[PDB]
Amino acid sequence: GEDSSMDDISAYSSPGLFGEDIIDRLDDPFSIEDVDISLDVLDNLAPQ
Amino acid sequence: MAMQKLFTYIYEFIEYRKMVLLEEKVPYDKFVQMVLNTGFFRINAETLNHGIVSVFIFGANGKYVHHGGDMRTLLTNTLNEKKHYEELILIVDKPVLSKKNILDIIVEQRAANPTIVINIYPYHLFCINIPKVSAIPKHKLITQEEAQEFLGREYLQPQDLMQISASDPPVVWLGGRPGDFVQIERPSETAMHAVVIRFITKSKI
Amino acid sequence: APSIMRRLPRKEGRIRKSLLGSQVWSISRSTICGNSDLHLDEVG
Amino acid sequence: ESPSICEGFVQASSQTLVIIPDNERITSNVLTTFEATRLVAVRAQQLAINGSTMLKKKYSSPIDIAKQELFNRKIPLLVMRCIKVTPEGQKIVEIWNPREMGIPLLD
Amino acid sequence: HDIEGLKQDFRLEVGDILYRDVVTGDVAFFNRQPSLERSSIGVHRIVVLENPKISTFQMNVSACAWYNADFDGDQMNLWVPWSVMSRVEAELLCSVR
Ligand SMILES: [Mg+2]
Repeated sequence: GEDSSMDDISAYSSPGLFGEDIIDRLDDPFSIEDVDISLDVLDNLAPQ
Repeated sequence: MAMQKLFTYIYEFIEYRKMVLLEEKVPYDKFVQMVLNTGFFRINAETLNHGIVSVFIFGANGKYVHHGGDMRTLLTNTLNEKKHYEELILIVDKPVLSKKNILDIIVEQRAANPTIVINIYPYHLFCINIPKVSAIPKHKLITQEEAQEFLGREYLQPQDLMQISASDPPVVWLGGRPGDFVQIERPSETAMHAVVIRFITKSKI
Repeated sequence: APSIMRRLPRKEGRIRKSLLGSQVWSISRSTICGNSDLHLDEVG
Repeated sequence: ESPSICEGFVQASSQTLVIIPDNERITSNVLTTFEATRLVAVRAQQLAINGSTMLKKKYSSPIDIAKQELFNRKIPLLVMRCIKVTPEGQKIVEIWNPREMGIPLLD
Repeated sequence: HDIEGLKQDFRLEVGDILYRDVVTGDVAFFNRQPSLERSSIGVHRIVVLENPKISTFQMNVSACAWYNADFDGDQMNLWVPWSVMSRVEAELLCSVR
């Protein structure tokens, strides 16, 4: 009843977020996954 | 009120198909009560090919659209009538199209009767003068020889052309069988109306 | 380990990175800047 | 069974080039910018590898010589346009002449 | 052959390929990513800035509308066509005009 040896360390990292069990599979509407730009060229996507 | 609209526009459709009627036209009241009691209103049309086309305006929730035995009986006994029977048309309610058993009897009698073509249409095809609708451009069926000339000039096999289902409302009003060609005069914001030729494929179930 | 099939999909996969795009030689990149004395079809 | 080859008619039947008669062609008689550009590029590469030309005015780059050959109608190439792949193994082309045909802007 | 190892060659045969530097007047492709528009890649005539202290790509301001660019720190890839075929195509087909 006090088995700190076999303890789910996955829960030691506390679930500090509300919707963790729920899974989202759709494309995140903030990523460059389907856009094609390289680094230091992402500066062209700056404001204006 | 789809019954009255259907009643007027089916006869307008028969006129549009350039067919003559074999009988006298009953009024709205007799049509609707006969539909309600019998379950169907049967309309006979004769074409210039001297073929006979029969239309069956089924009731919304009658005895005939629910059980396949009676529907089978109607097809079997009506198709053995000695008319030429170029084409048979069934006009049924919209939710009936999803009901499987009616589609099964339709396809079974289609396979059993090869030369006869059977199509089941929803109500909304014949609740308006389809060729007179503003949003529908002018469809017309080009003959086989002129379609072949167009293809040979274009070096196109018939399967290359854009396809149009034989169940398209303008094609249904025109009477387009699958495998035939329909010429369309579509309004254009760019070229001020243009002509396309579409291939008629097999209809929906 | 990434198997054979894992190499294909996604942006960094074989297709969307090596096939639909490519890295090239003899190409240069730099910051652009204005030059009012260049023709519109000229680059400094 | 079989290693996808024994029944594999992978070898496609050889095609015969059918050239549409000069009075039957129905494609444009003016070079599209793509076709003119391709003609100039092919001619200029071929001058780079060979060097021969029919020009009177001598230029210092094959690009200029090929461009003038297209403009002055002495480029020795024929744009052939293919419109079919018949199941009968019969490729239908119509061979056009860049010397007779019109030339787009390109400038 | 490298050019610094050819102190005794002094001869270029007909059919030899020489890789010369890009001089003013050469055509070059000029691209800003993302390449959304058809005009995001175009060909500009090279103007070589022989000032060694300048390292930026310089363009006319009115040419920014092709690439939707501004000079707030944007970077644009530039490559010079070296083959004859690509040079012909670039000057005849992809020119910004
Ligand atoms: Mg910027």
